[PDB]
Formats: sequence, C-alpha cells, structure tokens
Amino acid sequence: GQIQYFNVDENPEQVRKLIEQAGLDPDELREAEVIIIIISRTPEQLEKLSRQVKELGADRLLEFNVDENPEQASKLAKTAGISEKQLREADYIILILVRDEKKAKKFADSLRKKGSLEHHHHHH
Repeated sequence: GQIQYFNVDENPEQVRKLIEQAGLDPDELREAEVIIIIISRTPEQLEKLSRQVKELGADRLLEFNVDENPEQASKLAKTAGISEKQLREADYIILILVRDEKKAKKFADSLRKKGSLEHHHHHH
C-alpha cells in the first residue's frame, strides 16, 4: 500500500475535492482536526487498516472498498494523483488530511514503526 498527505490551509481545493469525492461536505467537516481516508481492494484488508489508524485516535475516519465501490475508490485515487493501475497493484491507499506538515510525520512515525521487522534498531 501507499500513504499520501495534504495540508488543509495550503491546498484548500485539494482537501475540498477529496471530502466532496468521499460524499461529504468540507463546509460541514470544517470543525475536524484530522481526516483519514482508507481504501482497500478487499473489505477484510480495509477492516485491518481502519483499526490500525483507530489506535492513534484519528479525529475523523472514512472507509471505502474497490470491489463494492470501484467508481468511488477510483475518484478518490484520481484526486490523489493515483492511476487506476496504481490503485489495483498497491492493494490499499491511505490519504491523511492535516493542519500542519509536522503533524503528518507525527502520525507516519507510528505507521513506519508498525511496518517491517525490528528488534535491534535496524532502520532510521
């Protein structure tokens, strides 16, 4: 899978379009601090990933599956600059909406620690 990051105050039209493509009103979601988007090709793989981001206490969550809603998964991938081929070969997509560039890395530091094998300070 892949992770993407967008800043609400610096790319307002990108975040507006991601929330509108998700079928939500960004004009109503204006009170949210963080929005996380999970898209996976099976609902079983999506249910792992949504629980994995829920451990961090993310302020808003939205979930889609490529087999149930291929058109909506494709629309959000297109908005993130991702091809329909890239959506298919990656198994899953994560899109993170944040108010600052360091807040994205603060969240990513958990995802990078959960990924790979570690026991003796292997990487970074």
